[PDB]
Formats: sequence, C-alpha cells, structure tokens
Amino acid sequence: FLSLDSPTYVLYRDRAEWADIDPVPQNDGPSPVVQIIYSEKFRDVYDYFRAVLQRDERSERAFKLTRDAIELNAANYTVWHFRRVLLRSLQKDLQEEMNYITAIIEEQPKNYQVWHHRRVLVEWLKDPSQELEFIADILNQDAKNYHAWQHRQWVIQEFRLWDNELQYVDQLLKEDVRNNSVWNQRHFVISNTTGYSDRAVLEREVQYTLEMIKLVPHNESAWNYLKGILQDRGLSRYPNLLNQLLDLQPSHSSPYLIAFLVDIYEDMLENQCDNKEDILNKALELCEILAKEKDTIRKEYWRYIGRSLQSK
Amino acid sequence: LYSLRPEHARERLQDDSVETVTSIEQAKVEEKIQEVFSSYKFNHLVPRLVLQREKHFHYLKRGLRQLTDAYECLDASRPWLCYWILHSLELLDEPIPQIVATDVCQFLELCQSPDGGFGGGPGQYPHLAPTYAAVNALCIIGTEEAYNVINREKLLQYLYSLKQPDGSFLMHVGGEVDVRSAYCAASVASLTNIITPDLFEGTAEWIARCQNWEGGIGGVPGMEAHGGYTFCGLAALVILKKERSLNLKSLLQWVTSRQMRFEGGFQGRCNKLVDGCYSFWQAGLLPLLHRALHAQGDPALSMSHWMFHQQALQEYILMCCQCPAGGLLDKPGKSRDFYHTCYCLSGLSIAQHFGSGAMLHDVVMGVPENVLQPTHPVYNIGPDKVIQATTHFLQKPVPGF
Ligand SMILES: Cn1cncc1CN(Cc1cccc(C#N)c1)c1ccc(C#N)c(-c2cccc3ccccc23)c1
Ligand SMILES: CC(C)CCCC(C)CCCC(C)C[C@@H](O)P(=O)(O)O
Ligand SMILES: [Zn+2]
Repeated sequence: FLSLDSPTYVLYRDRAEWADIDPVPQNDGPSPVVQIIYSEKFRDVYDYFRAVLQRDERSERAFKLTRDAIELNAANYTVWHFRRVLLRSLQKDLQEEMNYITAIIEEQPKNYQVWHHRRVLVEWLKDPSQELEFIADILNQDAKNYHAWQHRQWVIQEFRLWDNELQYVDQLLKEDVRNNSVWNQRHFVISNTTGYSDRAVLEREVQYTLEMIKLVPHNESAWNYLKGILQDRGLSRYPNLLNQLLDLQPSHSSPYLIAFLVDIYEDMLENQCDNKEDILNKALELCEILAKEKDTIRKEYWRYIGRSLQSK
Repeated sequence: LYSLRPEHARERLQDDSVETVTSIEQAKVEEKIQEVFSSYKFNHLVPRLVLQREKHFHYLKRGLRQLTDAYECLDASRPWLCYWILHSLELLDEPIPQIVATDVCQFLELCQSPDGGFGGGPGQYPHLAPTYAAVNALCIIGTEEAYNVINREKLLQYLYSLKQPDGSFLMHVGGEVDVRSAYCAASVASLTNIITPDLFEGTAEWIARCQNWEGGIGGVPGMEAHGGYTFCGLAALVILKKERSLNLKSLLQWVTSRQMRFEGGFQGRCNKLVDGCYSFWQAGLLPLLHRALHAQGDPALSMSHWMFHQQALQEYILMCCQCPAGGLLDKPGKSRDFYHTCYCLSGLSIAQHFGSGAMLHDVVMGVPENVLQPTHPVYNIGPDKVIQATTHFLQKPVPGF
C-alpha cells in the first residue's frame, strides 16, 4: 500500500490509520547484549509488529504490515508465520501471494523462509504448474542455488513431474559440465525413473561420462559420477574399465585417473584376483605417487589408504 | 611454508581449455590468493604468520555488547551471535566476566520460550538453530546459573513437538526440515541429558538416507553432498552412536577431496569455491571420522595427524582469512562477521590439535602464540565445557513421563 522505499513512505507511528494501536517496543532486558542499533524505520515497523502480533490482530492492515516487516528482515520466520495465519484467516488470494513470494525469492534466493513459504503455497493450492519454470529462472541467475535445486526436487517427486528433467539436466550440463548440482540432479533423475540396473542405460551413462572425462579430464564431477554409478556393484566386475582408464594415462591424466585406478585395484583385491600381489604393488605405488607427488594436499589420506591396503 | 613454495604453483587450476562459469570463478579466487601468497616476495620481508589475537579480541569484545544496524539481518539469530562470539573468545582463551556472562544468561532466558527451546531473540518462537546456539552458549559459560536457565522438561516437549514419523525433525513448528534439525536436537538433548528411548527413533536412518552417490551428505535425501549438512549428519550420528549407519569409506574420500590443493582451505561442495567457514564444517569431519574408524578398530590410522593437510589449512586461514581490523572472513575481499570469525578459528584449532587416545601432536603455524584452546569436534565448544555440562545434567533424571 505504501512502499518501504517510497520517497513518500512512512512511519507507522506517524500514520492516521495506525493510531489506535500502541507500538510495542522490543524488550532486550535492562542490560542488553549483541543489541542491534536499528534504524528509526526498522524499529518503527517492528514495534508495531510486536503489537499487532501480541494482540493477534488478524487484520488487513496487519497483513500489509508483515510485508514491510519481511522486506526489513526477510529472515524473520516469526513474521513469516503470522503472515501464513493471516493468509488463511483473511482468506487471501494465494496465486496473488504466489506472485509476491516469487518476487521476494528473486531478491533473496538464499533465504530459508522464502522458499519454504512458497512450498507451503504450492501445497495449499496443489498447483505445481509454475514451479519448474520459476526455478529454471533462478537457476538461470545462479546455476547452483542449493535451495532452488532442493525445491525443484520436491516438486518433481511430489507431483511426479519426471518427464523432461533429464532433458533439462543435459541442457545445463552443456552450459557448465562442471556443475556438480546438475550431475547430482542427473543421478537424482535416472535413479528415480529407470535406475542404473538397465544395462543399456548403464552403458549409455558411462559412455557419456567417459566422454565428458575424455573432454575435461580435470573436471572432478564427471569422475565422481562415473565412480558413483559404478562403485555400487563393484568396479572389479568391470574388466575393460581398468584398461580404457589405463589408456587415458598419457592422454587425459590427472590425479583422478590415478585415484580411480587405486579404487579399481581395491575392489580387485576385495574380490581376490590372480597377480593380486603385483596388483597390490601397483596400487601401493600409485598411493605413494599421489601422496608424494601427484596429490599431496591429502597425503594423510593417501598414505592411510596405503596402510589399509596392507591389512585388508 | 607449504603454500609459498615454488612447486605448490603446480597445484594451479587445470582449465582443460574448456572454460565454464566454474573455471572462471575458481581461477579468479586462485589469483586473488596467489597475490596474498606472494605478498612477502614483492615486499621483501620474512613471512611471519601471526594471529591478530588482540585485534580480534577487541572486535569480539565489542560485538558481545552491541552491533550496528548492519546486523538487523540477524535480528532473529541473536543467540547465535552469543555463541559465535562467546566461543571465539573461548578459543582465544579470552575472559568472560562474571557479569557479562550473567547478562547473557539473563538475555537467553528472555529468548527461551514457555513451550521450550529458544527463539532468535526475546519474544520469538522457539527454533532449533537458536536453541542449539543458546545451549552451547550457556555451556561455554558453564555455571549453575547458566545451566539452570535451560528448562529441560520443556525442552523435551518442544523436541517431541518437532519430531517427524520418518525420523526427521522440523526446525520449528510449521517449519522446514533438513539435517540441521537432527544435529541441533541431538546436541542439545544429549548435553542436557533428556534423551529418552524413542526420542530419536529412526533418526539415524533418516540421516543415513541423506548420504548420496558423492559419499557426502545432503540437506535431505536426494540432495547434493554439502559440507555444512555433512557435519550435521555425521556429528548427529556420532552422538547417537551410529556413525556406522554410513559408508564411512566413501564419506572419507569425499571430505578429503574437499580441500583445495592450491588454496589449502576447504570448499562446501565439489566444484565450489573455498570458504573459511568450511574450515570447520568440512575439516571437523575428520576428527569425527577418526574416532569412527578407530572405533571399528582401524589399524592404518595415524597417531599424530588428521587425514587432511593441517599445515595448508592453517596457512590459508592465517594468511587469507584474517581481517586487519579484527575478525576472520570467508576469503580475501569478503567482509568480516562473527560467523566466519567463529568458524575460521574453530577450523584453526581443529588444524592445530590432534589426539587419538593418548597421543597429542599439536601443529602450530607461525608464532606459537597462534595456538588456540581446544574445541570438541561434535558440539564445537571446549571439550572441558562439554564434559562439564553433560555430567552436571547427568545427575538429573531424564524427564520421563
Ligand atoms: C555467502 N557466504 C559465504 N559463507 C557463508 C555465507 C553466508 N552465511 C553467513 C552469514 C549470514 C548472516 C550473518 C552472518 C554473521 N555474522 C553470517 C551463511 C550461509 C548459510 C548458512 C546456513 N545454514 C549460514 C548459517 C550457518 C549456521 C548458523 C547460522 C546462524 C544465523 C544465520 C546463518 C547461519 C550462514
Ligand atoms: C547446527 C547448524 C545450524 C549447522 C549449520 C551448518 C551450515 C553452515 C549449513 C549451510 C546451509 C546452506 C544450505 C548453505 C548454502 O547456501 P552455501 O553452500 O552456498 O553456503
Ligand atoms: Zn563461509
């Protein structure tokens, strides 16, 4: 009704329609701590919120007030709550509200209440029709907004909207193959639709992954993915693995190739294999290289793997 | 210094020539960091890593009393500011005047809800975050008074009020759900000794479902592995004594991969940037993982170090996350705040102190005055405060009903 930002915006204390109420001030105790020095504005709006809340005045004017209170500190979950009460009580047009929250999110895509608030609305309306488009927009401004992705996964699961997400994933991966969120999303999707048991799928997936690897050999995501879909069933069940991997030694090498090999070797040992002795040696040598030369930042770990590799 | 060395310059980013928004940003930080590293060579001084303890102390000392309107954005996390500050000091081995502590006690009391738990400030609905903070705070103080502020009987009620059938908890009535809640609950419940037999029924299983293909743990099952959530998970499991509910192996490989080979610090998510705070959220997992593994009799475990470059991390923090005026920070360029102050320091300490039964190989970078007081890898408060608290509440009966 009156923008927090209008040059013509104003103190509630100062308002004609807000004179029947006495502004309840914050009570931080006689001897404050971590006490914030609020702007006359911030204090104004909240002193009044304290009151309306305290009275539990479920009025239109209160409603409009939480808006101001939220803009002042969108992280204030209490206000976010009372607002939801007003929404139900005053019986407010929710789609209208959807738009509101939509704009707020655009503004603080990293706030926790805003996203939850939206999920509540969607729930209330049982209408996911706008979600995937909205989210995409936000992920369009920050392809890695944890909340957005989280929100998206909820909409997809709850309303079973799996059909075009892989396509989406492929789109984003084309934009930044290093986007771990997408790789994850990719796993989320396939594992909830077809699963990785499907030979064809499995093969498709690795093939693809082996590509991205053999394309950006120092991109760790691809590696963790390939390892991810594989390692749940045993790398060692995968013969050519070692080989093709072995081929990339001079052509697409990184500590990742080595770590992976060390990983294969591990499984090839868990399952027992001829030449194991040698295998163990080859493995231990890699451990040292990674530890001593190739990836020393985690030398503690790499040597620990060398020691474990000793007992088991 | 490990970082100032010439071969360390090979740990620089391999763009593969395929530049994406990610490469770009990473590369960006790397340069900003390089600069800080080469700070010494250009100026011709011997590098001397020092923790601006006094400057930090004056910063903290001040904030514990009042903050600028720049802090309005936190008006709902006051107990947190308490904790952060009250811990940093704690780590800095600084004093907590018997009067200031009281005020804190008194303030938190005002934050405490009649329904149990704590709110972000006086009159706010209870929330697990502030609750976790409040408690830790009170503990850090550790006095009959502080402890007596906590209404155990009500705490339980509250805790139960948020408990979900699938084992998770809400952060607050009508609130969201994610691992944070689990850790929050577990931490406060255990410390105060209010854990009933069914309180955390199935919680361990819920947390376990959060561990994904990355080996890491996410906010809720299905989500990307994340440092902040991973700590909550693990820590939570350690408290319930069920770490084994996870695949610790892959967990280990994930966290360890989170340390930046060139920067020395940690990243919250694969292919994300370094961030001081993760000095704790990520690095703290190792001490937790040590116990765990050692717990299932792991022989290959070190008796002197954590499974991460303690050196590098100390360097990063010391060289890159310290604010001249006082306070620590995300990374160079980023502003200072008590959150990062609280966690950079927490990370430092983690990096400076090792243990493993009776072993004690501390590693203090630069000026020995840089060493900090020790902190508990689960609660993130002085191990002595932890012990002190649990035992005090131990002599109280779990609120059975
Ligand atoms: C951008 N960035 C890079 N590194 C961190 C950030 C963001 N930032 C710092 C933050 C936010 C608000 C105030 C302070 C302070 N002091 C610090 C964040 C981001 C996410 C979370 C989460 N979850 C938190 C957070 C964690 C634990 C307790 C909290 C209590 C109150 C508020 C936030 C808290 C802080
Ligand atoms: C007990 C606790 C409140 C623990 C909180 C631990 C955390 C730092 C959690 C981080 C929350 C999230 C989702 C952060 C992400 O936005 P980002 O990775 O961008 O920092
Ligand atoms: Zn941070």
